[PDB]
Amino acid sequence: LEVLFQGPVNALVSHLLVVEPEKLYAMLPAVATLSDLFDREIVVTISWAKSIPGFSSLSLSDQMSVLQSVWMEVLVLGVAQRSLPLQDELAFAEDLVLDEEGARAAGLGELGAALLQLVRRLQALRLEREEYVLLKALALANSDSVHIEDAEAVEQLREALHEALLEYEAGRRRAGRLLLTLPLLRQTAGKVLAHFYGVKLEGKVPMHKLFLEMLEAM
Amino acid sequence: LEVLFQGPVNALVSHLLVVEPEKLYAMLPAVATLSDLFDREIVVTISWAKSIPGFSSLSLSDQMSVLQSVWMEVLVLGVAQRSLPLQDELAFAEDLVLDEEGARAAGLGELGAALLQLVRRLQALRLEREEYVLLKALALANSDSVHIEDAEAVEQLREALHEALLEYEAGRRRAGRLLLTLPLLRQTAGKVLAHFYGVKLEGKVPMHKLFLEMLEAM
Amino acid sequence: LEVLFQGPVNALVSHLLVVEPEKLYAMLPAVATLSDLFDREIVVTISWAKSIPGFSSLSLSDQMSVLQSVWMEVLVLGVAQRSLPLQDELAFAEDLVLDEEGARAAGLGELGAALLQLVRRLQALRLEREEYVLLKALALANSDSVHIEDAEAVEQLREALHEALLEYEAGRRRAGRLLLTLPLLRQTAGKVLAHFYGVKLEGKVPMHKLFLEMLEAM
Amino acid sequence: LEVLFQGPVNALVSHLLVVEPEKLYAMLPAVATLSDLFDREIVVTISWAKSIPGFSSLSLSDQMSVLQSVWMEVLVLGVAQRSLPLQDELAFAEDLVLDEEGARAAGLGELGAALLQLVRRLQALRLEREEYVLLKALALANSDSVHIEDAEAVEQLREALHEALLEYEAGRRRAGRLLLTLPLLRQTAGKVLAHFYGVKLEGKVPMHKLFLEMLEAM
Amino acid sequence: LEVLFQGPVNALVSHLLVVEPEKLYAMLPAVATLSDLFDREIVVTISWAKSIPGFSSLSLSDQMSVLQSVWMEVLVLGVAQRSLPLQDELAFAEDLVLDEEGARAAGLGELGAALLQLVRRLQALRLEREEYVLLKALALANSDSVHIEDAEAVEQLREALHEALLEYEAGRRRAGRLLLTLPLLRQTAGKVLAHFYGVKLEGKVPMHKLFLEMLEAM
Amino acid sequence: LEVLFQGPVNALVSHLLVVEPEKLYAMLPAVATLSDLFDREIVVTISWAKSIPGFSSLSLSDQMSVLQSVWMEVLVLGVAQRSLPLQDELAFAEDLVLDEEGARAAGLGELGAALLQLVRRLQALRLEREEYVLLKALALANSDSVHIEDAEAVEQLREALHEALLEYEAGRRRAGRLLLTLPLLRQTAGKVLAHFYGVKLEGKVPMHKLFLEMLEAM
Ligand SMILES: Cc1ccc(-n2cc(CNCC3CCCCC3)c3ccccc32)cc1
Ligand SMILES: Cc1ccc(-n2cc(CNCC3CCCCC3)c3ccccc32)cc1
Ligand SMILES: Cc1ccc(-n2cc(CNCC3CCCCC3)c3ccccc32)cc1
Ligand SMILES: Cc1ccc(-n2cc(CNCC3CCCCC3)c3ccccc32)cc1
Ligand SMILES: Cc1ccc(-n2cc(CNCC3CCCCC3)c3ccccc32)cc1
Ligand SMILES: Cc1ccc(-n2cc(CNCC3CCCCC3)c3ccccc32)cc1
Repeated sequence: LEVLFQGPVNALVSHLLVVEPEKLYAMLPAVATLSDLFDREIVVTISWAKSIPGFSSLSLSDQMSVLQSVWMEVLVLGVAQRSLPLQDELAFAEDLVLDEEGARAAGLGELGAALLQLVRRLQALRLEREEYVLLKALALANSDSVHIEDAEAVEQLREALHEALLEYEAGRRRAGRLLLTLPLLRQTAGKVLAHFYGVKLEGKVPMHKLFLEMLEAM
Repeated sequence: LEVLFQGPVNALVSHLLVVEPEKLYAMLPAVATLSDLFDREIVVTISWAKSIPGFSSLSLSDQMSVLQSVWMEVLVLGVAQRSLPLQDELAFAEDLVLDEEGARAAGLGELGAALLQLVRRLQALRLEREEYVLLKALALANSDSVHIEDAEAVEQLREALHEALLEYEAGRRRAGRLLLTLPLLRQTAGKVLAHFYGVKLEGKVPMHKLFLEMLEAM
Repeated sequence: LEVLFQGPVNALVSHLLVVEPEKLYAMLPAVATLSDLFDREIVVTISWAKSIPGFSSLSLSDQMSVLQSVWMEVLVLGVAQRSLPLQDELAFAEDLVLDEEGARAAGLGELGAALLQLVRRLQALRLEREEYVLLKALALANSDSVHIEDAEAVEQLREALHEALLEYEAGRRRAGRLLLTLPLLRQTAGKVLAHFYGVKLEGKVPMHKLFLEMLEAM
Repeated sequence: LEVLFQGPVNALVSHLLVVEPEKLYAMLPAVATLSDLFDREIVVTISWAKSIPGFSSLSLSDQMSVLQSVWMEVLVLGVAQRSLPLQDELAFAEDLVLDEEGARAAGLGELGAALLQLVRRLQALRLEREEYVLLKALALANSDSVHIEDAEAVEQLREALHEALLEYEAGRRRAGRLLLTLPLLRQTAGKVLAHFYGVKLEGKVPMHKLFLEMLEAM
Repeated sequence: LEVLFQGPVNALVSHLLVVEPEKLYAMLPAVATLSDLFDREIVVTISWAKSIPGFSSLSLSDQMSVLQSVWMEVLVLGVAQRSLPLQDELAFAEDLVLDEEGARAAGLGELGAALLQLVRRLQALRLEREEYVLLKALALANSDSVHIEDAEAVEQLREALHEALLEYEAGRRRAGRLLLTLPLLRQTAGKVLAHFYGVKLEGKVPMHKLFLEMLEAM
Repeated sequence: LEVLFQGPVNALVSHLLVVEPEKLYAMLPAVATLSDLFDREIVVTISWAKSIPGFSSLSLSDQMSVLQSVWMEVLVLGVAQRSLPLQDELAFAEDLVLDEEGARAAGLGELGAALLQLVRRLQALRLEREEYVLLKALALANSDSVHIEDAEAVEQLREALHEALLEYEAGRRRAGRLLLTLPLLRQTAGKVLAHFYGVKLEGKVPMHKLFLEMLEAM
């Protein structure tokens, strides 16, 4: 899929819109149902990552290390986009919209406040559907994992996705305004991750679940 | 000092180079003397922020909230800059250069690894002194404190410093490459901050030390 | 208001009864409503402290340090007094009376047990309205903050409030019986504070909220 | 030994001075030898409590509950007393005097600061050996354990020791000034206790060590 | 009761079935009611332990140390047996059967998953009522407490209970298949114990409650 | 290698003795060099497991899940075996023998106590080299990972290794005495594992290191 880096950006952007995960439903929900949602959020994030141009050109160890470090940034950014046309509320699924009271009552502690701060930041910018999928693929390529063996290759992927974002905005402040929301994206994803490490849902460390599903898809 | 935003970028950049904190010595060093260093690092980070064009024109409450959230990012970025012409070592002071073994022996736990990861990232870019002081003022203005009242006024400061960094690079990928290191900068400063919260050196919470010093300078 | 230290104690005691915070209502309550209550508990504790004779004669840094260390002892003691005419229940607001089951179900963990132990201690003494306001002003002046610069001045304030309590009980075991409940008051307030640090309600460290409101009133 | 409560205070005070634990040496010291010291500190605190007039006349369950809650207050107060004629240093043993740098190097974290704050407080009072041993027996009797069955019987012990301290000072502000240092004593002992719980020296919870030794002496 | 070690195993096994704790009811339940259940689970485990042949032949200090280390393994194994004839559910009391959703909603965090893993292990073996009571008495005698003074005596008790289990299965893989579930039993009991340490129900450390009740029965 | 399960136990035992990891040297040692040792311990534990008859015939996901849960049990048991002919000391490497004081100074906290308790337990049995390698392969097969798909296939491996240990002891209490040390082995390895999770050496979670190395060898 690296031919998409060689061609014009429009076909890359459209590929990214087509590889967007299928909208997920939760079916107030019981924890069993939220656990099922989480499980499918993991599978979906992995199959998506495999369809990012360049990602599969990294070795399996670096593909895993990259995903461990940023898989929750991909999810959080998904939740944040779907929540832009909303006010003080978060779209955790197609049939699950929760304010800060419903977030904490659904068992997410104080993550609502952290996620809404990220939403407001993206809302202050009129984040387009096309930018969102360029920003999301770039957040994945911007991994800073200490476990990465081939750094050059990861750097190359990120430069290409950076270029792609510049080539989109071309045909200069706009590109940077989106990148400047990335520090908060990482910080908010670390908070979500730390929450679910603490919960340890059904006896399972999130890291341990991600590795096994990455192993199935790799 | 906002007359520096309406002029040519050269006068702003040299002003930022002029308001850099005075080089700090530690005088292997005893904790007492490292405590003293930390105490002086706090003081100089505050007087420096006071000299950032725009900052002083926020309300005192927003100035404190901004600094609490990013004061350690400003510190960490200082340390990483002075470490660019080094290999696997960190310049914590003019007379304190420690490798990862020395970092952990001096009582910084595993932060050495976290700080080197950030150093490498800045080294893979040939980061220049002028880019550094613009990135540093932009890190301060990119605060995401939940305690911020006037978000429009913070955004405005952030935009002007973003513009100023764009105007520096003008006279397209360069500015964005520097911005893409900001998420790791936030993450690394959060680790450092959490370290010192847990240490609670001399019975004192770093937050409680910062506020009192901010008080005196405001 | 230090003229109240020079005159007879009766006018000091009546001043303390008049500067007592206005009774607060919660309106089983949603967390948003409990968060609102907490926010107003902070504002109210600050304006009260400013009306304690002597407190404003300390420098702003010592006023803040003193309040950080004891603001929750002031609140806890408020809750405890209002709960003396009750049995195994706590008056958290005018319209919020909770037993140990309602305390834990309102999200206070096991703080109910800690607060009821303090209540029983004060109940075993028939704590008068007048003693309560002398004991409360004395708990504030008895701060042991490591951040206090002018210790002598804090010591002076506490000696005066101690005298005032002795001058009240005069016109010797009675005064000490009240002071001997102070260790448990501090311990119970530390527990409450540690709870709310853990909760980190809406992304906010209690310390960080107190400093900003102290900044508004100072 | 309750015949000492019906007589003149002089016979009680000299009895308290006589039942002081024998001065302890540590023999910079290795952890093994500091572990040995701690082990002996526990033993002597128990035999001392056994010799407090009143204590032995509680049920065994209330004696254990009382000691668990305040055994470290008794220890800490010993250390602070022996440190009164010192400056910025603590007498942990007859042959172990450590400043704050030595305290942290010997593995006590930041407790040195907490203990010095308490020392200063006792030093600002010209605390006398006779006042010290009365305050110490009164700290023990001021327990607030949730596990206490006979609260009336604990209260009675506490009242008698309060009275005895009043009768000592008689033959008005002096007794109250000593009582006002008790909240910091509790707070400091809780910090020390939490330190050693987290260390869990040789696999052993301090609570579990105290109970077994209390068992042997009961 | 060591005559039961000298006679034939059938009388030992029948003694163990007769000293089994009386079935407990909870009466979805309020926490007060679950707290009452817990309190009675402690009393019952202690009186049971005193009726294990050999246990009382250990000194009081070793009886306590042994019980502290394994009392929750005894409870957990009780819960697990009663749950063998169930599917994905746990019998916490006679009138309390909860699945993983009801376990977490009753306030047990993720202990349901840990307890069901232990149940499945015991179910894969058709654990008999007679084996269960031999396995339970052997888990108690298999204590690995660092506080045990007379190790030989504890070792002797465990060897006898091991023999007894071999003499039962005689009149070789069967005995070991049961012993191989013991590592998971300890691990699951440590998890339960750590949960209740964190909860600190009504201000009480489980260890501190067990010691006082052991003191009543000893 | 399952042809070793259908033959006489002698060929299996000598195969287990042959696939023992090559003796490891550390070269008081610097953390860097202890980090290097740990890195090599992980590698050899993986290649060893690959050589356990049965293991390689699980799916890759079950192989990883099994190893994650018991890799540290395998390590710990190695260290305890090499420590049998020592007193109050542990052989962490061929050139690293540390007592409890040295263990804590080398940065292992209080794990020395936990490991010696396990050593004593194995020493009270005259544990032989042949029993050790069978117990070690059986510890691996006794995994209780919640992530295990094919529980029947793990059970089968476990049964065969149990049988093999029974067949070794044949050619009745001996096998069971070795199995009764497994609960302490799990508990001790969990403590060690939790230590290194908290240390997070060089920014790396042990789980994340194991998975990547497992990846390479699979
Ligand atoms: C115990 C417990 C189990 C499951 C969940 N839980 C799990 C999910 C799935 N989504 C995980 C993240 C949520 C934050 C944004 C990035 C993805 C969810 C969604 C909504 C409410 C709850 C909830 C929360 C708590
Ligand atoms: C107990 C203790 C006291 C003091 C310190 N300690 C404190 C400092 C001061 N600088 C703080 C940060 C260091 C990381 C990069 C951003 C600034 C320092 C510098 C070098 C070694 C140690 C050390 C560490 C531990
Ligand atoms: C998540 C969460 C949000 C808010 C609260 N919460 C906050 C308050 C306000 N009072 C704070 C302290 C409570 C203990 C006594 C000293 C003052 C309150 C009052 C009653 C119930 C709950 C509750 C608790 C938990
Ligand atoms: C691992 C470790 C083992 C032992 C100790 N350690 C143990 C003691 C014994 N005294 C305990 C308290 C010390 C604080 C005041 C109340 C009594 C001690 C004394 C001096 C230095 C160290 C140290 C600290 C750390
Ligand atoms: C706050 C809180 C109070 C009380 C309880 N709580 C306490 C018990 C009593 N049993 C304790 C263990 C439970 C796990 C298996 C071994 C025994 C119980 C039983 C069922 C649900 C809850 C619950 C849980 C949480
Ligand atoms: C910071 C730090 C780095 C490395 C180590 N550290 C790491 C190792 C390697 N072995 C890990 C376990 C040790 C306990 C028994 C099972 C294997 C080791 C060996 C001896 C001393 C220290 C030490 C400890 C602490």
